[PDB]
Amino acid sequence: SGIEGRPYGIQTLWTPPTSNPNCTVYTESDSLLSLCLTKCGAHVLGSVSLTGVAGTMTNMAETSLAIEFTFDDTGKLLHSPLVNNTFSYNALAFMPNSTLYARGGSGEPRNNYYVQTYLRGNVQRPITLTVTFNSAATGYSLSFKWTAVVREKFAAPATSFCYITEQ
Amino acid sequence: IQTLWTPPTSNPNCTVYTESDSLLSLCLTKCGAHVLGSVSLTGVAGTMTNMAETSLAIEFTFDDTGKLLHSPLVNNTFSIRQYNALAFMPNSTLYARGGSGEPRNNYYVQTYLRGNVQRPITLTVTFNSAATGYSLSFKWTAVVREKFAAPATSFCYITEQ
Amino acid sequence: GIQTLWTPPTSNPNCTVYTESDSLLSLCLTKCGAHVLGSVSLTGVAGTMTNMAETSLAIEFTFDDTGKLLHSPLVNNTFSIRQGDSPASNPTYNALAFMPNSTLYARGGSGEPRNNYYVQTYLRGNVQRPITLTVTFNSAATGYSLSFKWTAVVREKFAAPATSFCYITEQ
Ligand SMILES: CO[C@]1(C(=O)O)C[C@H](O)[C@@H](NC(C)=O)[C@H]([C@H](O)[C@H](O)CO)O1
Ligand SMILES: CO[C@]1(C(=O)O)C[C@H](O)[C@@H](NC(C)=O)[C@H]([C@H](O)[C@H](O)CO)O1
Ligand SMILES: N[C@@H](CCC(=O)O)C(=O)O
Repeated sequence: SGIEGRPYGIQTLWTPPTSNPNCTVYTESDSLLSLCLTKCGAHVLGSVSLTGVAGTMTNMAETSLAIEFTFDDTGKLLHSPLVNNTFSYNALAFMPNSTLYARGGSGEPRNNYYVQTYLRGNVQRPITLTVTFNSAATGYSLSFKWTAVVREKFAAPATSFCYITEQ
Repeated sequence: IQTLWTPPTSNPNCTVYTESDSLLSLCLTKCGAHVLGSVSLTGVAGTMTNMAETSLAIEFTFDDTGKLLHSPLVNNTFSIRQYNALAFMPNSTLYARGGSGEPRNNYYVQTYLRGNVQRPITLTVTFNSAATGYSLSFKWTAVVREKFAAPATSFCYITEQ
Repeated sequence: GIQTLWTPPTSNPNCTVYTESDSLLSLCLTKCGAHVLGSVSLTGVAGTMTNMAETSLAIEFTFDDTGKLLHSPLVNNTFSIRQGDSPASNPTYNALAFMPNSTLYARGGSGEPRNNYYVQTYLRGNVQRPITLTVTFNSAATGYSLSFKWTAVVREKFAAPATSFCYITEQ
């Protein structure tokens, strides 16, 4: 399964650790994504990183890259960039709170969490990760947008973020 | 009890300059000896939408039992989500009282004013600046004659108990 | 009940970077599901830590393949479970539940971007002196490790403010 849930009853939702690409940004299996969401009271503590492995991911054409995990209003996964687009518990306990992070609110500052990091861990390549909560007009979502450098390989190091949950 | 928060809301709940001029989110969740905290602050009325100063500070102060004494919230809404208060207070050995100036009492966050990439700002979260009891202080950079809004951010500190 | 590995909060130097007890380190790791939430800060107290000779400073905690601590910069290696989190004498715990995942953060992988977590902060909290903390997972070729490297300013005191980071665990 692409996203899997693990007990403390479910306390972790993650992409299982892998040594191989598990994600499709531009072409199939072109990248290795880690995404892990763990519940701590009203918070989800999230970690994310994304390593380019093949194709355009190793020779970027654009100055940013975005992916999104979208869920319906019950918290069921609808879509993700994962090669294994599947899921295998109260899902709303992991969804971003829709009162605080209003649906369709990507333009609202409080729906966005900004992280400074460095492309490929190179300090001469500062980039910014924007994590957005509930950009989707219905249901729930988590969006990740990183800046990038054209004609260079993409890799975003380990990062983390936190949001308040729906339940 | 794992969470202390101001409950999620979409209407103003906070008073920085005038009553109910802003929407504050502050949530503290306990994970062992840590509190994981999140905060954001959105201006909605008055000077918060047309700033007069280039920084904005708010503070939550608590007594030596962990009871809230003062905050900028319009109503007494900082509460247990629907208990030992000291398990949520910043550790007073590591973060000495009256320690606003001590580096280890301060936690820095980089963000962007109104999420605008031309407006990088710093948030300084300070533990136990108060001379007695406990405190959490937040100070953000701002730009005069512009609206203030600080995006979602987070921080982490070690607890007293 | 055991959720925390730490060096205890103290007001006295507890750490040796260049000379014995020259610094005050805080390091605390708390488990939340498949994550560790970590906090760290480092304050120079004496000697070269108050008058730096180099432009970066690094310390490392190494562990064996069971998660047992092998080396650290702490005087007497005072890094263990938080007292009072269990009523049992000599409480047991799964140390691998605190170790950085070795599939995601491969051993000897310090050159791999996903093994590194970058934090911006300010030297001595002076906002004119931005510095970068690099936390590296499993740099060591064997066992597990957490490495911390801060940039520094020569001929000045070193102190890094409160910071935090997060990684996925082995178990
Ligand atoms: C003397 O100038 C400074 C410094 O060292 O650069 C300015 C800096 O903003 C300040 N840090 C904070 C968090 O206030 C620091 C501490 O007060 C001092 O290091 C404590 O000993 O003093
Ligand atoms: C070629 O130089 C660089 C790069 O890519 O810019 C420098 C950068 O500091 C380094 N990152 C780290 C964490 O060391 C990176 C990786 O080692 C390499 O990309 C992995 O394949 O190599
Ligand atoms: N120096 C502080 C107290 C000790 C500290 O902050 O470390 C004060 O003058 O209140």
